[PDB]
Amino acid sequence: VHLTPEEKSAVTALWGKVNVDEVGGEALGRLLVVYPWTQRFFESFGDLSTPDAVMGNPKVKAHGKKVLGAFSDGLAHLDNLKGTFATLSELHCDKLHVDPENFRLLGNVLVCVLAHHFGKEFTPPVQAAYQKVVAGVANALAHKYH
Amino acid sequence: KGADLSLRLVDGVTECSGRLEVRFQGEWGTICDDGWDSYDAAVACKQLGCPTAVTAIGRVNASKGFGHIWLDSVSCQGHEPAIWQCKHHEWGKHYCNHNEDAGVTCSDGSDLELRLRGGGSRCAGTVEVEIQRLLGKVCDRGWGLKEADVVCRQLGCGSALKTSYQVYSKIQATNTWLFLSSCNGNETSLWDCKNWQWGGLTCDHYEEAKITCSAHREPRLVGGDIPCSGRVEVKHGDTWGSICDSDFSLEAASVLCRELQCGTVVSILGGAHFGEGNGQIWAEEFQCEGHESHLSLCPVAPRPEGTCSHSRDVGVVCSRYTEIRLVNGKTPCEGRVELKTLGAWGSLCNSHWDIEDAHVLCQQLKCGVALSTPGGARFGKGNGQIWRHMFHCTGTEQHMGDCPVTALGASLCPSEQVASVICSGNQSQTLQLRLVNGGGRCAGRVEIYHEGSWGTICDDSWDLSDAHVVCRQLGCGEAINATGSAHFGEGTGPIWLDEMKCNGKESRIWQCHSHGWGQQNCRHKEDAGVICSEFMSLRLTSEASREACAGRLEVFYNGAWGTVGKSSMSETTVGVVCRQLGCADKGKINPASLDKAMSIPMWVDNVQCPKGPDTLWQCPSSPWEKRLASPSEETWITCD
Amino acid sequence: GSNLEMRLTRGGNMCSGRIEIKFQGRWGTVCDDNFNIDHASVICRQLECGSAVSFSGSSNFGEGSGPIWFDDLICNGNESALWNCKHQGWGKHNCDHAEDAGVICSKGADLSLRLVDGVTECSGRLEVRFQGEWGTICDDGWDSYDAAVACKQLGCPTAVTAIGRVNASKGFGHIWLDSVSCQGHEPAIWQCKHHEWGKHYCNHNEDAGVTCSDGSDLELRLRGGGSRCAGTVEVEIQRLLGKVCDRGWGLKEADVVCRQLGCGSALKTSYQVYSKIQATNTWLFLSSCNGNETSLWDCKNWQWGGLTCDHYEEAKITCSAHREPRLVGGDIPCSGRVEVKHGDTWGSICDSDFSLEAASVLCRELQCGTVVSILGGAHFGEGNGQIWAEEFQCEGHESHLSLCPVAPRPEGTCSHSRDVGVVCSRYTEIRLVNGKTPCEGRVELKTLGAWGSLCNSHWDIEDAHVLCQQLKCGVALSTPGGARFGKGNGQIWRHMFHCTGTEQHMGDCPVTALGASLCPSEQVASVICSMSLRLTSEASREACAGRLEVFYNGAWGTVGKSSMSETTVGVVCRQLGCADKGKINPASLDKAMSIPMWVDNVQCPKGPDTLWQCPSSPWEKRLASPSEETWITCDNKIRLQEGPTSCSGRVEIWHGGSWGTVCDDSWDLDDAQVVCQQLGCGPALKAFKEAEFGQGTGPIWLNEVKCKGNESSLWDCPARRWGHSECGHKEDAAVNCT
Amino acid sequence: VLSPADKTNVKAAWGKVGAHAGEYGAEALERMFLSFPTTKTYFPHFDLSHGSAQVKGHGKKVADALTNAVAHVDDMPNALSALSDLHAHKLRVDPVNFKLLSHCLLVTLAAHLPAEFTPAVHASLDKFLASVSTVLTSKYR
Amino acid sequence: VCGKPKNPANILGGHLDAKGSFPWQAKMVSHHNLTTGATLINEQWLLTTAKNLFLNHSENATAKDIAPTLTLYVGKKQLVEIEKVVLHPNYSQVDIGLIKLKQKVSVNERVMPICLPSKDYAEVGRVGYVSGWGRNANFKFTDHLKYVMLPVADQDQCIRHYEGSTVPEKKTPKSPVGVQPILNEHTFCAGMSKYQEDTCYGDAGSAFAVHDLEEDTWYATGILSFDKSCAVAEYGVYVKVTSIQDWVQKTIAE
Ligand code: HEM
Ligand code: HEM
Ligand SMILES: *[C@@H]1O[C@H](CO)[C@@H](O)[C@H](O)[C@H]1NC(C)=O
Ligand SMILES: *[C@@H]1O[C@H](CO)[C@@H](O)[C@H](O)[C@H]1NC(C)=O
Ligand SMILES: [Ca+2]
Ligand SMILES: [Ca+2]
Ligand SMILES: [Ca+2]
Repeated sequence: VHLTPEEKSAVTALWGKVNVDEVGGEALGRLLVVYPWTQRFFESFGDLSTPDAVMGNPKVKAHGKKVLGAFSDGLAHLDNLKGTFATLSELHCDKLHVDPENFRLLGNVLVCVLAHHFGKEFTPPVQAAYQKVVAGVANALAHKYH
Repeated sequence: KGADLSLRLVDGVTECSGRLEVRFQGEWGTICDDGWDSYDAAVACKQLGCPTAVTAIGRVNASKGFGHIWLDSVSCQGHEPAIWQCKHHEWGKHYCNHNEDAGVTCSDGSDLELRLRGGGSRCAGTVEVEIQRLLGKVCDRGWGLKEADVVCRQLGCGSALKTSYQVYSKIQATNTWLFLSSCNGNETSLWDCKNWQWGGLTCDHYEEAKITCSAHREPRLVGGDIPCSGRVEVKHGDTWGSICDSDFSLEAASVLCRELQCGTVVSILGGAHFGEGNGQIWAEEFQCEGHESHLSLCPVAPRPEGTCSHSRDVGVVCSRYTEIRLVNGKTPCEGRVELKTLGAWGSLCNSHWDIEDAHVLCQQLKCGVALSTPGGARFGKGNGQIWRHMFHCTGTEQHMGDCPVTALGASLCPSEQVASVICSGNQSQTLQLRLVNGGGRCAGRVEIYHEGSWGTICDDSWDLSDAHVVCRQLGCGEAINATGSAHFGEGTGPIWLDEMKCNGKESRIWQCHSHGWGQQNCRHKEDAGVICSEFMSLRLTSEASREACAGRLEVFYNGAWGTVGKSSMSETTVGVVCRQLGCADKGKINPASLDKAMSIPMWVDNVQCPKGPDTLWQCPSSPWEKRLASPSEETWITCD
Repeated sequence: GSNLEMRLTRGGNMCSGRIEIKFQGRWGTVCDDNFNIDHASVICRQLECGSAVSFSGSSNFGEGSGPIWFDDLICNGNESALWNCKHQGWGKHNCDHAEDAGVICSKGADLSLRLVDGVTECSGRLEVRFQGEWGTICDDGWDSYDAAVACKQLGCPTAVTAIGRVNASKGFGHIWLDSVSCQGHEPAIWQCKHHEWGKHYCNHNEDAGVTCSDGSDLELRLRGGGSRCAGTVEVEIQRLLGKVCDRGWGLKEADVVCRQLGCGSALKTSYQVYSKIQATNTWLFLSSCNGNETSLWDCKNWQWGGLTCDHYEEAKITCSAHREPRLVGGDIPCSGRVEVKHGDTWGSICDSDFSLEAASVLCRELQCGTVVSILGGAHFGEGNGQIWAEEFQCEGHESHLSLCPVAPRPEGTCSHSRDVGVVCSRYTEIRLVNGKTPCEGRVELKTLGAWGSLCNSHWDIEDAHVLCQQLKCGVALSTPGGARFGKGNGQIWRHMFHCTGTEQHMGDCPVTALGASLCPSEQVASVICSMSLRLTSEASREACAGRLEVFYNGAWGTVGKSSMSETTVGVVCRQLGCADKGKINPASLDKAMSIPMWVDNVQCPKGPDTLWQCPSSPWEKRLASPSEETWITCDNKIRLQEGPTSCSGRVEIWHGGSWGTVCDDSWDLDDAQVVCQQLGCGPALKAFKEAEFGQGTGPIWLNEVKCKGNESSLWDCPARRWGHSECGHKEDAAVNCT
Repeated sequence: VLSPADKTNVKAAWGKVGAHAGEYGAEALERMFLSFPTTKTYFPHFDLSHGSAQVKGHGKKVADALTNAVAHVDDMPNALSALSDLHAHKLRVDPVNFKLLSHCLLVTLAAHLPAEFTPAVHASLDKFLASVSTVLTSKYR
Repeated sequence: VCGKPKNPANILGGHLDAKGSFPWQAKMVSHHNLTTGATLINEQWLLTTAKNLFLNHSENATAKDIAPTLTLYVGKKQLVEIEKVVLHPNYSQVDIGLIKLKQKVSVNERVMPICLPSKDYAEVGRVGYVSGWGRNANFKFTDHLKYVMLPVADQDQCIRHYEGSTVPEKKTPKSPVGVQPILNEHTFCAGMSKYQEDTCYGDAGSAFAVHDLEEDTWYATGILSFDKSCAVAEYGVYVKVTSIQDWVQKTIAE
């Protein structure tokens, strides 16, 4: 359904305050650490075994950064996500064949890293809104390959 | 190429618009709009040889296709010579349905029209668009301040202030919708906003985005002696009209003066006080509450059909004086301060001058911070009169007219003691005790803002030396009375200091010997207050009438009541008296009642105030001189 | 034969590992089913590896491989070889390879215990050296028996043994032992029962520690509560100061602490704002011990340091011994000068610093009932020594004076000439005589200094029940009639009590002694438990001067002029609210009317507030002669204090049983004129404010007094409600009239 | 799964939570009712509003159950058996919901306890709540 | 035809069945909306487990009770009815039922049975592929078919992982999962993946498929019986197909 204005507004204002050069890469490497089987898709990077290796490897944050940007574009246009991500969805889904459920796993670990940085100011309504956003994202991203 | 490829448009408004169908091996089929973008549309328009200045996606009057979807996830760079040379997965393998069939409309720009309908002017209402002579509306889905601002800009009405609807004539639902996903906002036209969609898709069952921009009804004041005073005329649409005095509330005048940045409303004047207007009178009452930022957001009510005449045009006077300038600076942000009063420019006296006053001056002139206040006629003395107005700013006011001003009795300013300022000139340079309820800055309960809160002083050990420290610290002259026992009523909050024993030489109250912050045994019934020598108050005294607002005008100053001299007193002054007492707009000077056995001290005569000031205290006069009035010099007035 | 070989495999050395036996050239293992220390002792002897240290299942050495050679062995351990242990035969087993036993012997183990980072050699973190490496033990289950074993092994004193790590860091590396729980008699910690070696879930934040002490260094004190019996509980252990965390801190633990300091019982976790003390970073945690312990150190399983608690900050206590009242120098224990012991010193209280509510609460805590009067001017004699400079600004509902807030007196010396005295309402001096126990007997009351038997004419079992209950003897079983315990040789008291049977003290029952009927000498009570007053004047409207008349049995009558003391006059005037004292006037000869008298010779001690409590002659209606009528005048309800004359001074008025002041709010020359004029001094010259004649005492009875100056009396003037004042004694009104 | 390392980490992290576990449990539940409104259909008679006593107490229960679980973590099914049957059979709770509340509970502990939420613990905590939500689900039918 | 998938291969893990590489997998749904697996064993018969068939039912249920409550899908979205079901006479040790179809299914690129083996392929270390429709990491039924590769584990290690000892009179249930698996000579065990992937609720009924590279033929070596593992316990347990071949041939003949 459509997002009520004060949800999207609290979301965007927070994403504004979100440091865009670190969080995404930590969320990604965290997905790598908690559910190690995703390393298979990224295994061109190197050893994805220790937390220090994952957190340090410059290609992990390079990818996380580009994905977080793509998500910024999502938050930008929240009613039409499918078309905006249609090609990215093809890259990951058609060429790579990532299972779309791990998008939500990452999105969930993302909200966790989000909550990690923002502590008490990340409130149950704000979480419920970001969950709605990263949901709509996960779905649009999962739209290919029915 | 390959196995016989061709592209055509079907069910278009023209041969180069419509749903796009590709013939492959002899059969026609459609393409899904999955990933269909402006580069794809541009390639399609280019291949048909039509103008590509404006290219819309979507199917206008075009049916849904049938059969095969040959291409999917088309992604052109715009240089491809044909759509089947762009990237795609393969041919005939798809998940798309015929509801997602791509369509195009290619245009040269000559037919797209934009207008506002139903908002009472051409610059407020529902956003209606006409594309290929088909009317539709912009959907509120994806509608932000950027899209509204682009639309507002295209009509040359400035910026969008509100997405509000205004109850007027309602427009037939258009079944065709335009979706804009987003523009940056620097575009000249909404159609220049990228990737806008015309028809096909359904927005959402909520629709009919309506807007009011800052140019919907534009007020101005005409014919007053200062820019913040005059008759109100409002342009609605492209026509200016006067407003009737019945149709313009105090709240609406407050909104206007705030919007005009003229401060607070000082007076509303009926009866064409600034002269009759000319032309149209608006038949709408603004029933705003008065907290609204703009008259464009105030509700309008239809006239009960009452005929107003220009003899009833409303006039407003607001509080700010704006005519201040710097003279003989090397830059416009330095110079001698000259003020225009009574129509004449004159140098301001420096006798009560400081960096906060200069800061306020530099800020009002948009010159940033004051860098120095050079003493002496460094910018020259000027050849004019020296204005002896003493401002008493806190340094936080935005305009000098918002600052307290005293001109009565001000000492003679030496010719070399003129105010001057050097401002930084760059808007990037930046950088308490009060009396309450005393009827002026120099009397009341003493409240101090300390540690983030206002608090009171106990009357324990409260003496004349402590009051003298307070009065001196505020520039209020000498202490006349140190009142205890909550004479001005009980204060609220903490009592910060108690058993005060100032020697009278301390620059700050907390430098006096005290028990220390917050250690006190008093209650607010013992809160101390002061009345200093610079407390001024006005009254009318009558011996013969219970009319509190008709009598001889006496001012209390420097501890005594005295009469005002009738010499040079104008009917403007009478208007001031009648407004200040809240009695009426006008009155007459009565002959004085000779039956009075007592000569009174007079303090000042020849007091001449312009139109605008609400209190006699604001009216220029002669210096303070205590003389005995003759009964013939007493001014007795009766307000209507 | 010589075809039997033994080795230990995978235990890091030749004296630790899984048991492998070579038989017919094949190695195989032994299951741990029915395996014990005697098997390990055989193995450790065979390898010359010393004593057995541990046996374990496959978990510590992993599964073996091959045949299981022996199973369900039953040896006593006195065998030359393991194959001499009882066995079912080679290759007979029920075990799998998950039950392969392994052992570690002392020569392959190498165990030592030390303390690290202690304040002394007998405190610190416990570290064990094993096979050359040092590691810690987790405190999961670490108890006082373990600490006692550790102290014994170190040769340290075992009189007092604490757990925990004082200033000791977290360990690193291996945690070798976990949840050790022996019986306490074992000679070494590795001889107690424990889990499998090297198998643990603990981390290095959990490290056991001990402090061994003889008790000579453990100190306990309260700081910041103004006395040794109130404040934050500070402890000093091995010269380290710390505080008790409130987690698990209840009134029972606080009462244990209060008892250890000899401060009586803990009354409240209250904090008292007095000293702001530096945070101690070290906390003591308790674990719910019963409260009947004599010392906090006698509480079980208390932990000294090592844990952080968050939301559980500073624990402070106020015990009853923070301030202990007593009454000194009165004729009965519930009357006297108030002295309060604060800390270890007794002090008097100033008459300005002790309200009626505080005296009521104090005697109630002392169980002496309600306040009858406050008496300034050292009425009960001078106190001695220090005077407390603190005002109790209590409301009077507090259970103990320790709970009412106190404010420090602003700089000023009180002297014992202004010591406050209080008398409250209960009579406590009642006794049983000739009982077999002190809680049965004939009831004797002491009045006028003499003990006497109470008459039984109305003495029922409910009254006796209340007395025995007061004496904590339970219920009354009988009220034997007659002098079964003898009549006594003294006077018989004819006092009539009117208890409901629910009162806690005999002094709470209404008492009448005036006119009470006689009692025959043999009708004495014994038990075995398990009216209107007026002054009449014919010629003046004066409620406070006149002939004393009592309404009784439906008629007003005079009191006969006989045996009335100034104490009796004080009683009548207090009940009438006139003054403490007064004088007997000559009777007015101008009255021709003879009045019925009901009672005479009424003699009451000091203490009673009402004439009903005053002993007298029986009721007898006789005609008074005009010469026998008693006319009295008590002094005025209004006085001037500390002025140079009797008509200048601070204004004090007697109301509600206390003296009090007048606020200068609305105080004017006409109010002062009325008060002095009522005293018959001439015109008012000045109304002074701000206690010009010194500060007064007690309640500010009147505020916003607004006389017209033509009223006969200040009681006739419009004023605020009696006893409701916002003013302080700083605002006490004063006058000087001609 | 659940190596020694994991087990140790989960215990050490769940200790430092202590008595606040209850209020978090309720905060966790509140988030869940806000995030996934369908789970409200499992609590008909409960007052679901902010800080409701019923929510707060049930949360104190889930908290103490969890602490119990971590006290002896090496056998979960004996300890949780009665809750197995309570949610599994009688209440028939759809297994997606445990993973919902699990994740909300991870967000909650993250938000309120930033310093301890290093990746290793986020890992073994998620594994731990997996293992539990499984033991509760495996008697579903 | 046995063992010739059109696109041969190269649960909460990876390896999405993107090309439809396991055409013998069928998806059965119970009356109470639960999805489980089944294995096509000829053009008219499929193998599954008795427990799967006994879902949403009492422990004392017959064939006519269970038969009308099932729903069955083959391939992608092709509904297939059911003629009858034949349960194994023993269910405490052979958790197996056969379903017989009313008509022959059409065989093509997307729907084809796996072959029944003539050799014993259950040698320790051999890695087989299990495809499944079961629940994912979010404990929701997966949206797309997936598969994982698991190696066969040591049978005794499995016995020890579930039961105290391998010796009968010393055994006690020690399953980290409440429900106990069925372990006997008719079963074998297999460890989970090495990137930490395993089977979970709903995977039962799928084939333990072995790809024989000498002949290029895929064989159903086991049928996953205990489907309650969730990467929390260590090993899945499979029924040995060699030990039921005769019963299967008999049921098919009848
Ligand atoms: C869930 C949020 C995700 C976001 C926001 C996202 C977005 C992106 C974007 C925009 C790129 C770069 C596109 C390009 O280079 O053309 C990228 C790279 C990539 N994505 Fe994702 N994606 C997400 C999920 C995933 C996941 C979960 C995986 C694998 C498990 C994945 C697989 C990849 C790979 C392998 C690359 C790098 C390709 C290469 O190095 O050649 N994506 N992601
Ligand atoms: C770690 C996860 C969980 C634990 C430890 C747990 C445990 C409990 C406990 C202790 C109770 C209350 C028993 C009592 O007060 O007598 C309870 C009740 C209940 N639970 Fe859970 N539960 C969990 C997850 C869930 C979830 C996520 C749901 C639903 C979405 C659920 C459904 C219910 C219901 C319907 C009740 C009945 C409430 C009542 O009887 O008062 N459980 N569970
Ligand atoms: C203030 O003081 C002056 C004398 O200094 C006195 O005349 C005047 O009445 C006072 N004002 C009052 C009491 O309000
Ligand atoms: C513990 O305290 C003692 C006594 O002050 C000191 O000697 C010792 O170094 C301390 N140990 C630490 C801080 O580890
Ligand atoms: Ca495209
Ligand atoms: Ca045995
Ligand atoms: Ca122990």
